[PDB]
Amino acid sequence: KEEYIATFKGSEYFCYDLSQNPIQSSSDEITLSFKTLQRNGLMLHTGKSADYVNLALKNGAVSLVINLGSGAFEALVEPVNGKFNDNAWHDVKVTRNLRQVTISVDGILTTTGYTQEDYTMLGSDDFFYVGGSPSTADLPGSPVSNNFMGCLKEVVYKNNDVRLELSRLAKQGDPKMKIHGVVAFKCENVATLDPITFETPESFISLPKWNAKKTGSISFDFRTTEPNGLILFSHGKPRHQKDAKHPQMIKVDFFAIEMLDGHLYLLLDMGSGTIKIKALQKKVNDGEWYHVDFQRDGRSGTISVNTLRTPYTAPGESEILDLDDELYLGGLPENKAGLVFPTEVWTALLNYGYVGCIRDLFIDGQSKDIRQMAEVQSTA
Repeated sequence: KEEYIATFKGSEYFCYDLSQNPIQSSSDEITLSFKTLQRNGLMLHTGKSADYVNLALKNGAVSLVINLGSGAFEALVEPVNGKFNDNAWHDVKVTRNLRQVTISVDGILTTTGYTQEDYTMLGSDDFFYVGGSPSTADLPGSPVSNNFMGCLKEVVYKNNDVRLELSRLAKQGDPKMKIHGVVAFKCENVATLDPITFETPESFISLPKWNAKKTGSISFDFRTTEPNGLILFSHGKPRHQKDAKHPQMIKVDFFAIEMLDGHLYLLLDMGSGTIKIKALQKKVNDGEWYHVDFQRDGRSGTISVNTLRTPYTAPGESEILDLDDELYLGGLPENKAGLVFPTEVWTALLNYGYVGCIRDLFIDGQSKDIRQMAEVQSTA
């Protein structure tokens, strides 16, 4: 066993079914560690009506609410000097024995209080949500509407009878555990969860050149409601002759991801022909998030959207994507010297620029803070 982690991006949650083995306890413990930059997000919740537990971040404080039917306990713990949404790990330990609740943060202090009136037992037969839920704001005792945005690890709920290793069950899988959204079982950078909006077709960023010619990967999440747009594009040095006078004569190693008429396509040329692939059958301009993953070794690889994956093999005997200079996200520059427009990229031929959100971009498995890039590079 190593530590079990996940990343939550605002629409991600775990759900554990409690119907077959519900909770009737007089003693409880909840432990986990969180890392975040958002002031508000549900960490976990478990009751549906009279009895409930809700642990959340509210205005940078850790907020715990526990009601056993006769009335609630509620408490917020926060440093005198600042907040807990500081992109640092924090451990939270929560214990409950009959009516007495205790919460310790970062093994620093312990706060102890009580639930009201007479009831002594926590009952929940519904769901155990981690990181979010379908409607967080309707959860009883919830002080937040937002789902978690950051990393959670080592989420564990135990009592005298049951121990639910909820992070573990998430990764490894269980008939009673269902997980939803764009979940990676890893924590890289919390800063990168913040989306970037391309508000007009003309807006775009220029990222760094791709690390190697022979292999590469690129992955990212996108959300969009427009039918056409150039999401990603890069090309090499031109291979046609100087006395070439027709755009069909253009020869250049290029890579592109584009949307046309609602459908998402990958386009790639390695020196010997252009291959073009409808990355998924359905239209993806419905405003929902999609995860995009592209893997390439030589002239073969894969392009995944969500969990549909598609293999591809490029023509030719060259195994090298000989990319040059810049890689463009969200559109193209107006006055770039030596910019080449392949004939197959209809998006670039018609100047369709992307409009939508991109989030959490990865090149060669290394996370990239595009926000730093956006602020630092012309906001367009």
